[PDB]
Amino acid sequence: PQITLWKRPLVTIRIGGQLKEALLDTGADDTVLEEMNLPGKWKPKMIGGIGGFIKVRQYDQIPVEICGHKAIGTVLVGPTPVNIIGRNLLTQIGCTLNF
Amino acid sequence: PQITLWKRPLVTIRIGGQLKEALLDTGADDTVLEEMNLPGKWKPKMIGGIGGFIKVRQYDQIPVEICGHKAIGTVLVGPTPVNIIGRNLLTQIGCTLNF
Ligand SMILES: CC(C)(C)OC(=O)N[C@@H](Cc1ccccc1)[C@@H](O)C[N@@+](C)(Cc1ccccc1)NC(=O)c1ccccc1
Repeated sequence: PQITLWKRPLVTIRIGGQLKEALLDTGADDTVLEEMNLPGKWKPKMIGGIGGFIKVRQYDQIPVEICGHKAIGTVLVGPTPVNIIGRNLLTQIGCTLNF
Repeated sequence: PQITLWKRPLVTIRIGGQLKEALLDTGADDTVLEEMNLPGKWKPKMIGGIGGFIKVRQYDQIPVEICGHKAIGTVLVGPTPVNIIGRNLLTQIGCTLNF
């Protein structure tokens, strides 16, 4: 992976057998994804972003594929503009910032 | 830099004669700074994201120094809890995502 920023950093992910588009977003601590149905038990959570508070469903230990790299972790699902991959998963697959 | 993501990617920036800390953010299109007074003319704007929309003022042709590097361009000022360096400035300093 070398990704330059004249365009948004948008990738494909695979989750639950599904194919979605997501954004690699170094200023997000966490990963937040649009409304979907995922297996298992979930915890409610409120998260604050710059324009206010949103409400979320926490799922733990979920397998995702990002660009051919496999990861296992927490995913929050809720009312976000785009799909967001945050630092929790970016670190799993080996991502860094460079200059 | 090489910059890893175990924590938040905070750098030092200088604007005016001011010393600030700010986030390197590949998820941001634009550069969003905290409340300050700047030389020049500006226009208002509505920008949105997690939680909703804020109101902002657009300045053009601002010089900023970020980690030792010169950039020049557009900053948006308004009530953010955090200073974010977006892709408009990030490209000027040679910044890349790797993988
Ligand atoms: C999702 C969460 C809460 C984990 O992180 C963010 O929302 N991160 C912000 C930056 C930030 C950092 C620390 C505390 C609070 C906020 C951004 O990385 C999110 N981002 C880029 C999302 C986005 C992406 C594409 C288009 C729209 C929104 N920016 C914003 O949500 C945002 C909102 C209002 C104004 C400026 C930026």
